Amino acid sequence: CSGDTIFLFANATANIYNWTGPNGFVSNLENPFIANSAALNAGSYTVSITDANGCSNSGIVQVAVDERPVTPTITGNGPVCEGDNIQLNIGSYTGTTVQYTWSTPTGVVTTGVPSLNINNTTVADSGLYSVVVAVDGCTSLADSINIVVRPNPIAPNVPSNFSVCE
Amino acid sequence: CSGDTIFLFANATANIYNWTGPNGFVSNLENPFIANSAALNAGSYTVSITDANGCSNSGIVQVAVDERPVTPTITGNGPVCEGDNIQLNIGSYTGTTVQYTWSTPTGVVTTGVPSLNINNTTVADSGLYSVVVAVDGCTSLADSINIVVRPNPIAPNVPSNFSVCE
Repeated sequence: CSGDTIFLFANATANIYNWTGPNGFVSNLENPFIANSAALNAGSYTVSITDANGCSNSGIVQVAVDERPVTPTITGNGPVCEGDNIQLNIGSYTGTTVQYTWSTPTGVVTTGVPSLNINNTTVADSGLYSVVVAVDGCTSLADSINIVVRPNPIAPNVPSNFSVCE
Repeated sequence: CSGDTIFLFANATANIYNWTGPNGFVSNLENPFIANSAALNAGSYTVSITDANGCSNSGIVQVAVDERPVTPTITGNGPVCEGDNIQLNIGSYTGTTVQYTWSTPTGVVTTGVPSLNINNTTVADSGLYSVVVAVDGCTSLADSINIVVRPNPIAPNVPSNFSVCE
């Protein structure tokens, strides 16, 4: 996935190695690597091997660079009451397959929708929530939000039943 | 990291040096350099050496240029009271690994989240806050914000217990 280091392997011995790739990549190493990988290095890499007797052969490796989704920002609905509902929102992600994985104070849930909805909120839902988004195999760094849900106040004291005279 | 000077090294003697690189980079120096480095100079650089007897050899160095995150702007929540909470926000950064390092009047804290939250604020929290963001090894220049937190007022004088006649 993009940003990490591409490790290429010849999977063969040689006295001399010659690699050629998409952006003028050149190497004479066995199993060389490319730092800070980005999409412009995706493509066909050629391995050319020369042996001890001066004879040679070759082969091709197709190297993909997967796109890394950007960390989402969780948008909440502010502090809530026990008698309330919690909604968290994420900006949409696209791809062949998108999974939103959420960690909540009560467990882990998943969805195909960039949102989370807790109805009939309770104080047990107080705590940190976080979301990590996986798009076609690349996992974003998760975001975290603090959701505060407090209990409903107790009915106030009112003077007990009484009577007055006209 | 981008914007600084690339220093290349041949790590070998020669009578004649010949360097070739990604954007038509050409040099005849031992250990040449590229000023104001930017991503379009990342790539494979070739070193070609000719010795005293007229014979030659070569080698390849893979040069990365890391992306420099932009200095964040710290957004605060305005002046606060002792009986209050401080929240600072940063725009999100992405990468393989992102660390937000914060300096506060009471010490240094870190997080993986572009935010800072001080609950139960006290006057000891008055002062400058600053944040530096490190993304995959490149460190941004830090921003600084002045957060002002003042003590709660003292209960006012009210006349002492007294009595009046109907």
